[PDB]
Parts: sequence; C-alpha cells; structure tokens
Amino acid sequence: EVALYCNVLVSPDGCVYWLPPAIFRSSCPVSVTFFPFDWQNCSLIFQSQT
Amino acid sequence: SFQISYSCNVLIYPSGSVYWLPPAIFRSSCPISVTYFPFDWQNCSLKFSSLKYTTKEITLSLKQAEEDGRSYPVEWIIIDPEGFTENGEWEIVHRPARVNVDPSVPLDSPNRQDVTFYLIIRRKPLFYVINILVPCVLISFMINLVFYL
Amino acid sequence: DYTGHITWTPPAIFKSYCEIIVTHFPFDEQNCSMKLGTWTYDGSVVVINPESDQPDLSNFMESGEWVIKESRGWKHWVFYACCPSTPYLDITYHFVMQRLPLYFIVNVIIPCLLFSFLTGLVFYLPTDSGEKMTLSISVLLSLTVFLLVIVELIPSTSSAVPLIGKYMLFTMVFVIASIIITVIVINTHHRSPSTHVMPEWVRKVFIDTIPNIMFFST
Amino acid sequence: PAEEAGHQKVVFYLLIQRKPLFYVINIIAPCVLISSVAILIYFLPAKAGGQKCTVAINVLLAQTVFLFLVAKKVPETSQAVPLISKYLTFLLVVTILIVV
Amino acid sequence: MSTKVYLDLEWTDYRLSWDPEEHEGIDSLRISAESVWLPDVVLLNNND
Amino acid sequence: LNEEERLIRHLFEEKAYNKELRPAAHKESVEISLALTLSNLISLKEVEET
Amino acid sequence: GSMICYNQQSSQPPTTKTCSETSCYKKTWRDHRGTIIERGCGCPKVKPGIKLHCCRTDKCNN
Repeated sequence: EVALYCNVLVSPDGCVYWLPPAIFRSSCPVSVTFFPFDWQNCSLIFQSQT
Repeated sequence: SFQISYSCNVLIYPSGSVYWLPPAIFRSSCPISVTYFPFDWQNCSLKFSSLKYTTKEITLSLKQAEEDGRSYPVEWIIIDPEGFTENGEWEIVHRPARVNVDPSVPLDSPNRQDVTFYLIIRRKPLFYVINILVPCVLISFMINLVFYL
Repeated sequence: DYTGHITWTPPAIFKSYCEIIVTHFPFDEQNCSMKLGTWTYDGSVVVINPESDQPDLSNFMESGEWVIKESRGWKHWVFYACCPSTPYLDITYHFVMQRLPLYFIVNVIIPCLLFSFLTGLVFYLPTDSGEKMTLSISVLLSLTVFLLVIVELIPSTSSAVPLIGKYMLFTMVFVIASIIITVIVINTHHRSPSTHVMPEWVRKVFIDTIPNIMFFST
Repeated sequence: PAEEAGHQKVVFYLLIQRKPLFYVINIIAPCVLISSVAILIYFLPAKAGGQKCTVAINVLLAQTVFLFLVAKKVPETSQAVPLISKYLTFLLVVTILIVV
Repeated sequence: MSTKVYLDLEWTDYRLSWDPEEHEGIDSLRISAESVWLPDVVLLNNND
Repeated sequence: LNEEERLIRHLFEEKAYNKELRPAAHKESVEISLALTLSNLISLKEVEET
Repeated sequence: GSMICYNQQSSQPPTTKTCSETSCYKKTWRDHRGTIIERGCGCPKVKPGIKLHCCRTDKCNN
C-alpha cells in the first residue's frame, strides 16, 4: 500500500483525484552476466487487490 | 517487546477456567561467558511477570499436570520431542523452571514475583574447530620448523 | 456470495523453521515444510481441508538460488490419549528443493583447487634458487587470506561438516605437509661431510634403487 | 477469468544502466595493474637473487586479497557467472601459469 | 546509548480522590494509564 | 450458532461482564498457572548479547 | 512371512494391519497438549525423548 493516505480532491461532477506518495520495494530479478557493466529491467505491477 | 506476539482466542469452560496459549517471539538479554570459547556453555533465562498487577492482585505458579491421577508441577520447559528441530550450533542441556519471590523489593512492587524458564545450552564447536582452531594450531606449530632450516 | 460462501486470499510472509542438512553443501537438497492449522479450534469445531494435493505454483517467480523439484500438501489427524472424540488437524505443505551450486563452485572451490595445484609445484623448484620457502609460505598465506572469503561466504553451522569444508581442510593440511616436507628436503640439501655422515641405507635407496629408474648421474 | 480480481494490470518498466565508475576505479584497474606486474618476471634473471617466484606468488597473494574485496560486492545468484568473477578467475589462472 | 529503564512518576490528581470507608475500605486502585491524565513526560534527547 | 450466541449474550450482555475488574475479591489474589513450550531456538547473538 | 500389527492412534478404538516386517512398534511421546501413542510396523529410529517399544509377536503393540 501507499505510504501516506492524503486527502482526495472531489469535484462537482463527482470525479475524484488522489495523489498519495509511496515508498516501494519491488522485486527485480538481477541479470548478473555482465556485472558491473550490466543493465536491469525492473518492473512495477499495479493491480486491484479485490 | 514485552508482550506476546499473536493475541489468540481464549478457551473458557463451564467451570469458569480460562486457558490461553499465546505464541510469542522474544529477544532477551543473555550475558555471554567467553572464557572457554568455542567450548563454552551459556545460561540464559526468560523471566515472566506482570507489570500491571502485584503479588496482592495475582499469584504466579507453575502448571500442575497429572499422571495416573497424581498431580505434579511442570518444573521444566516443554519441548515436543517429535517436532523439535535442534539449533544449528546450540544443544540444550538443562531446562528448569522456577517460581522466584525475592523479599528485597517491597511487596507493592510488581517485580516481587516471577516465573523463570532457564536454558543452559552448550555450543557445538564443530564449525570453529574445523574452520579456525585447527588451521590456527597447525600454522602456529610450524614456527618450530625454522630450527631445522 | 449470496449462498454465504466466503473466499479470502490474504498475502503473507512466512518465516518457517526447517532442518537444514549441510552434509552435501553446496550440492545439498533440502525439504522444508509449512505446517498450518487453526490455533484455538480443534477438528471437532473447525475442519480444514486442502484445496489441492499440491500447492499452487502457477504465479511462482523463478528463484535465484534454488530449484523446487517437488511440492505436496498432507493433512494430518492427531489424537491424544486424554480425548478420543476431538482430533487436531493440520495441513503441512512441503517443498523439496535443490541448490544451484555455481556461485560456490566459482567463488570457493576453484581457488581452493588452484591452491592445491600450487602446493605440489615447490618440489620442482631447485633448492639453489633460494625460493622454495618463499613459494610454500606464500601459498599458505594466500590460503589463510582466502579463509576470510570462506568465513564470509559459507554458513556457520555446526550440525555437520560441509563437503566444501572438508575440501578446505584437506587443502590446508596439504599445504602444511608440503611446507614440512620442503623443510626436510632443504635440510637434506645442505648436509655436509663436516657435519653429517651419509648413512648406508640412504645411499642404497636414493642413489641406486630409485634413480636407476630415472635418467641422471648417481 | 473476468470475475477474478487481479488480471488487469498496469505495469511500469524501468530499464536502468549501472554506472560502473566505482568498480573501475577501486577494483578493476588496480587488479589489472597488479596482474600485469607478474608479466615482468620474464625479465628478471633465473638465478638466486632474481626473485621470480617471490614476485609471482606475491602477486597471487594480492589477487587473493582482491578476491576478498569483491567477495562482499558480487550478487549471490547462480544462473550465470559474473563478468568480474570470470575475469578474476582468469587473472588467477594466468598468475598460476606464470608461477608454473 | 541504549538503556532499559523503569520510570517513576508521582503526582496528584484531585479528581481521583474518594473516602475509603464509603467504598468498603478500598484505598488503592490500579487503573489503565490511558484512562487517567498522564504528564506528557518524554525523553527529549532520544536519538531514534 | 444458537447456543454459542446465547451463551455469549448471557455472559457478556445479560451479566454485564467487565474486563477491567479482576475475577476476585478486593483482598484476594488470582492464581495464574504458567507453562512454557519452546517451539524452536532461533539464535544466540554473542556480540549483541541477545 | 507376515504378521498382524496394531496401528491405531492413542486411545482410539483398536485397528490392525499386516506387517511384512519382523517387529511391531509402539511409540509414545508428550507434547504440550498431551500424550501421543503411534503404533505400526518395524522398529523405527526415534528422536531423543521418545519412548519406544519394539516387539516380535502378533498383536504385541498393545
């Protein structure tokens, strides 16, 4: 989950804006073949839990 | 971390008895004697008491179990023999359990009564014998070879 | 659901205790289990059943260090002598896994092999070079410094001696024996008539019995 | 399955290149230099006082110190051998051959 | 410096007084700390 | 649920259970029996003395 | 060659099975909840702290 549960901004049309900040530690499988001259392809997968 | 880890359900019975088995992960202070390292043994303790209530409010005692209709106090730490996995470096030699009441502190102190479970544990020196001690001794005894050079 | 069916799929980080057998390290196979059960409910009030015989590995990320060869889940009924009407149920999911040994092959076994190869090289170096002891003692010093690498990289468990640890101790003893034998050879090489008299058995063995096989001058 | 929860995903990718300057300055170039020292023993005399074996084996000792230095920095997976580990093993083997 | 200590805080709350003879001799109570007014005593020079 | 809910409603609503009060007279002590089961011994850290 | 062993748990109603081994075993231990008795075939190697009774007779583990 997100780090801070800030306020949402509700507009007269009912459209809700939310900008919470987050500290995320995500899983990045490190390809080690060319270490320390390597490059990595890390991923951040966001989805609904429920 | 004074408290138990998982606050599970209590079991109550028609007699009014309440049974509670909370599990806990505890980090306690065990002073280390290094005199005979790596052939040393340590004496650690787990001291359980109530900081909310005194001896006037609660009375601590060991569990009373029964064998063949005769009751006895459980004066030891219970270890399930079938399910227990021994620690990688520490063998357990003694597991006593005591109820300690010291008269030095005042009676209105919650620290007057406690139940202490002790672990006397011997180090298994195999790692240190193999990796450090034997090479150290064998290199140190080569100092006698310069007299033949 | 409208029928009262509840599905609950929470995540968790499971830190489980597992008997680790380091006898064959780094080529070891482990079998680690997760026993799950209702803590305060026995089988007579809550019945737990496994969803499948096997744990679900469909969303399993490939591990960096281990390969899971086998996985299964077993339900266990436990009865106690005091109560013969109330079982205690558990479900134990076990995983049999194999370590990938490439890291320890590259970083521990190969330098030990190279030092073991270097150990026997001092016996081709002539004593007149004045470098036999330098070579042997420096091989020992390199092994001693590599002990830092090994104490950093290898688990500190006393349940068993790792196979790689046996290789280490063998190489250490090998180098020490090389040093002792080199001291003996060097002592032999500066034996002089003013200090020593050649025994007859040394002349019988090391001059005629063996060198006749070799190609030099008695 | 449309009724299951987590199947529509928004995935953000980060393709990141490592800046290797620390490893070049502190590990790779000193190791290259110390290993190239061992090539100099072919110009020392082959007699007492030339000190070929001293130089070669002390270079190997320095390389073992470097093994300890990199041992605390390389990842510990086992699909592939790192490039730095391959190079250090190669330098070790070269020093072994120089000693031979 | 990491220490394990027991504080000892004494004060007087005039609102929590009673006559013991009107309550069957009860002269002391053990009340959860969240239920009473506490002084806001903190360690000012904590490092964490 | 019927007898379980009935018993809970009898013990905690009809009888007005108070968890803040000890189950004893004011001058009496409650006997607590304690036992310990060692599930597993994780570690003894020598430097941190723990 | 065959044998009849018992295999029930603890104080459950007795059951029996056919052991192809030359011994039947009773295995007794005590966890925090109570005493467990396991009956079966052979003479297994038990962990320390477990009572074991091996016997070479029909219906001998009870």
